[PDB]
Amino acid sequence: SDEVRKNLMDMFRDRQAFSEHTWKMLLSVCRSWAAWCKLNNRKWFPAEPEDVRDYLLYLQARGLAVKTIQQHLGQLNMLHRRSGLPRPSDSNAVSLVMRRIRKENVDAGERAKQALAFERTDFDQVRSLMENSDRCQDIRNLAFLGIAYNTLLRIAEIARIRVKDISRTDGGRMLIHIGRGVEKALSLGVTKLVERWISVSGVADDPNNYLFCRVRKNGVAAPSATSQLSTRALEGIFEATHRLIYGAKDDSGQRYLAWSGHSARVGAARDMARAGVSIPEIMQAGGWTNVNIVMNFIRNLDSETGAMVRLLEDGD
Amino acid sequence: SDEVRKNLMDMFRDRQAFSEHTWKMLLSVCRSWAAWCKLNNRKWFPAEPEDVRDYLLYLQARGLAVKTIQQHLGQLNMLHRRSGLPRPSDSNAVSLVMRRIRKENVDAGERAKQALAFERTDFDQVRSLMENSDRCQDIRNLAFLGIAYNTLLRIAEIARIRVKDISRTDGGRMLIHIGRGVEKALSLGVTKLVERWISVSGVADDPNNYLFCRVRKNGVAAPSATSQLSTRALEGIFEATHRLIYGAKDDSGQRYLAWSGHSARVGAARDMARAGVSIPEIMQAGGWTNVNIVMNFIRNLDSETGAMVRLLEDGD
Amino acid sequence: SDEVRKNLMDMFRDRQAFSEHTWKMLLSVCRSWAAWCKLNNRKWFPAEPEDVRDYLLYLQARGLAVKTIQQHLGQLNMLHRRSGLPRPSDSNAVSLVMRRIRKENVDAGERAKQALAFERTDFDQVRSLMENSDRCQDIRNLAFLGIAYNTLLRIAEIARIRVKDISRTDGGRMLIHIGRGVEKALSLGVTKLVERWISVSGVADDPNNYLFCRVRKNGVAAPSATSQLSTRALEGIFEATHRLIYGAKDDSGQRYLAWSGHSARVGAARDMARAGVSIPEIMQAGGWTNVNIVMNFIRNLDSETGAMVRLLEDGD
DNA sequence: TATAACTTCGTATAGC
DNA sequence: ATATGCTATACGAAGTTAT
DNA sequence: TATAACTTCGTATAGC
DNA sequence: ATATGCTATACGAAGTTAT
DNA sequence: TATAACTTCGTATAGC
DNA sequence: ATATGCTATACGAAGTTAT
Repeated sequence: SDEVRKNLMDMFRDRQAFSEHTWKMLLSVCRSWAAWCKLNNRKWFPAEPEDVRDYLLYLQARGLAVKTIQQHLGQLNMLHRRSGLPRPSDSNAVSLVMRRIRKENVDAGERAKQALAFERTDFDQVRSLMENSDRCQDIRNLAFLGIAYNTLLRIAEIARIRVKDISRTDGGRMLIHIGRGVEKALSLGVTKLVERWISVSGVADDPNNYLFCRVRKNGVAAPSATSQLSTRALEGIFEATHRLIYGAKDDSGQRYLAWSGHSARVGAARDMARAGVSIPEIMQAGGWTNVNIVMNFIRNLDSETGAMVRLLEDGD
Repeated sequence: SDEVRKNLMDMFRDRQAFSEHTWKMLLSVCRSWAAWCKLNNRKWFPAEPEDVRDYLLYLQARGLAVKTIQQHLGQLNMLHRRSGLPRPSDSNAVSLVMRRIRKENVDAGERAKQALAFERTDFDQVRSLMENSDRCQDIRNLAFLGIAYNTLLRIAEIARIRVKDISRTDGGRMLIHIGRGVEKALSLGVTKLVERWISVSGVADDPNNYLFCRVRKNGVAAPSATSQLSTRALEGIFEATHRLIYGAKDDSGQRYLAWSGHSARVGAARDMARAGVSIPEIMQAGGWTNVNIVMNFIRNLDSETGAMVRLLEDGD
Repeated sequence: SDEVRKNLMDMFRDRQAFSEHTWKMLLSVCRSWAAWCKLNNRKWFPAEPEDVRDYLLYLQARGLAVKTIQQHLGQLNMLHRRSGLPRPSDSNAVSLVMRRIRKENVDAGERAKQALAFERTDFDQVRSLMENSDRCQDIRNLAFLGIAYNTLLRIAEIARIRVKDISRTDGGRMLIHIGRGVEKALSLGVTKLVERWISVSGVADDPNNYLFCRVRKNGVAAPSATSQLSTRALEGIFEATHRLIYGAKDDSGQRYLAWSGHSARVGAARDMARAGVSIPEIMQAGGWTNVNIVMNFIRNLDSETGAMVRLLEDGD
């Protein structure tokens, strides 16, 4: 909606105050809230608590996730916080509602989902199928999956690696520099996969080139120092790779039926936990600084570690 | 008190809103609060802050633990929260009090107790005395202690295991399914102890039978699919076993003089921590999802792990 | 300022209510706040929110750290909390300010500093230079550094160890008792360094003597059971030792250019994390009970542990 | 051209 | 067991190019 | 019957 | 270092059965 | 005496 | 990702002793 858009074209005096992704959500939420206000004849701004309360129930009644509802409330609070007005959340009507909503949804067995894990068994299998391939796409995709699994980097970080970010370390292994500002080390095998992609694509012809680039139907790579592969394409590589082994996905429309952008990070974190790796080393592997946050991420450890069986059988 | 009882027979429109144990405490607290109100001539409901404040001080002045006092305040807040009335806790008189109370009690050196640990040395010792026994009670009790230590399950969970929950895994070891929904793996030795109990008691004659059942003075087991051993009896097994090795307990009336229902969970958690097991694997062993919660549980690690001595002596 | 001093000579009915260090800070803050109030003509007590707000901005505008600003606000809240007056912090003007202040400072890239690490490589190097020394000062200093690194004890705890606190454990290693109430174990090598210091200084002539004592320019030790080395002298040993290997420090006036009192605790914690030691064992090594607190301490792990490279190369 | 292989986009929701 | 704030990924679909 | 071996119960308090 | 909400275990004692 | 080697002190800031 | 409360260390400098 322009009234919201045309206007949201206008305001918030200092752009760099919020992330672009953040601005996008504020706008989507504002469109939603505005449309609901229009249909139900309520005042859009400043919002009235009883109205916000009813709007949140409306989201819940349409099947939205608690995190989604928290998001809409979040933006509303923002919009408002910026023009110095009591945030909808500080109205006790909105507070009781978010509480009720959380409780029901939970008692409804609802819980935050998580990407389908791409683990070491998955990596070895894909490597089995793909390693001998002479297809440019396969060479690129396999290097991408190796990095994703080895480094646990998010797709947006991987899309932004430039050739100059790569250096060598112990044994010839590659080291990838990630700016705000760490260095990610690759194994000999993954370094080898990346070296192949680099050699075939010619990305190293200009050190400012992004490590990964498009590969057209012709099989011709298009190195570039100004254009990154979208995070959407990187998610597509995970999806394609899944299709390759398992065929097309069930038409349920449910999320996570195939690997996605977060799959290798989810998978590698579970593998480290399953292997008895300590928390600090797991934290370093994925760049976490909060233990609570890392443990929530690995809440779906998916194999039995049998620490008590091992102790009782004394190792064995 | 019936006024509280006879009435607490009446209300709270949807039972399944609170756990039965929860209802029990609400009632005990209500009886306490009502009696105090009666003796001191105060209004029981709705409660007045200054009165709640004085009632909490009364609990403290009678030697109750902070967790106990928090409990009584907790129920009072509830009773009240349900009929939409400011919770006693939101009165600043009650807030300052709980704060003062916590500080003094603490400065008084008071700290949350913990069950006497039943550890691997304890398990091996009991196994030494009991393993050759031909007494039905000993066969049952030793299997119970093996499961408790190996699985870290709470007594209420152990009381509810049915024979059909048991399956086999790698090596013939048993796997015990625990519904809301995990699988607990037993060592070869504990599986063997459980197999013996199963074989002698005949519980496996009906898969719906609870794994553990009563054993009368005659030595005749009474398998059942409708009646569980009480958690009280399971605590009694820990107590009896302690008496067996250490004689009767000192008459101080202090808690935790003998092993209790939580002993093997406390003990096994300390053993895993002492053996250098990682946190995620310790969490999986006992079913924890919050790191803070697992670490508070293992706050009494009771042997020196000497990580710095090992590093300095380089392992050794 | 006496008005603040001469008066802060007077009040707070029960000294042992706050730590002496705490009283010192309250006084320094009160002097600061009073001087600012004087210069700017504002009322010192009870403080007005708008005034506190401006005073905090004044601290920020003079380049102070967020933790420093929180400190001044902290004492102000105290002074006030004690005479039952709304704490400056409960004024929304002070709340918004602390929030704004935290955000800017952060966005300014400001982050809590940490002592320069004294790690195992540092300990081995210093031991290389110093171990053959016949200088009383070197013998004492090397034992001090060994204890600091091995035990992770704070300088105030080390200053207070008395000879009677020392006992022997497995292998002749020393055990040091630390009262509120743990036992710190020393390696064979560090025990040996401590034994030498003990033998040369004669501190063991009276078991009540503090383990570490002054060593005058003459090289004559002064054992004592009533006087401890100051924590300032212990920090000086770290500084001197750093100078010994690296020369004098850059005149930038920046903190942490040389080792300080917390260096060996920072260093040993990083070494344990880097060696794959589990969190509970790291917690026991340094006396931590909160996982969050231990992880924040080790937020600067300074070598690559390569958990994913190891897994991929399968250990190797 | 058809099309592979992307890119952009908006709502939904996980993770730091 | 836990609440809120900001920024990321998820993914169907519609738009874009160089075949 | 006496009694072992439970079960139920209420207040107290640990743990998720 | 930390507060509150809900549900568990702790345990003496009194009630129950099948000896 | 000069001085090493401390101690005390006040403001600044990390860590429990 | 996070706020507040209390107690520690950081360190330049000025004061103290026994050389």
